[PDB]
Amino acid sequence: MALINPQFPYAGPVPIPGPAPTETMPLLNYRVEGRIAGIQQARQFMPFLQGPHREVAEQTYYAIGTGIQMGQTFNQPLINTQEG
Amino acid sequence: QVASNWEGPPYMTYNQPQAGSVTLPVAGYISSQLNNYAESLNDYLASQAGV
Repeated sequence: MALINPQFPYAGPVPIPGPAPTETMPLLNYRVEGRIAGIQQARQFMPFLQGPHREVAEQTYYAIGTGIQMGQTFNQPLINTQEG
Repeated sequence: QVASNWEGPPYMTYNQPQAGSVTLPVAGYISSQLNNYAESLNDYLASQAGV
C-alpha cells in the first residue's frame, strides 16, 4: 500500500543473475518397502498389576457356634406368705 | 409354631423363677383353690412336654 512518488517513480523489476535453475528443483525421494522387524511376543511380564486395588480394608467375619447349653442350680426365692 | 405354655427348653427353665419375682407363690394356695390347683399342674406338664 505504498504511495507512488510522481517526482521519482521507478519501473518494474529487471532481470538479474540467477541461481542455476536445476539446483532449485529437488528430487522426489524414492521410498523403499519396510517392515516392523521380528516376531512379537504375545504377552509381557509387567512390573505392575493390571487390576484394581482397595483404598481401605474392611473387617471380615465368620460365624461360630457356642456349645451345648446346660442347666443350672438357681438360688430359689422364698414363699410369698405375705412377707414380700 | 408357637405354644401357649412353652417357657423355653424344659431342662433349663424348670427351676428358674420368672422375671420380676421377688417372692414366688405356691401354685394352689377344699381349704383353697382346687380347679386352679389342677390347671396349674396341667399347665406345668404342658410346658415340660411342648403341647
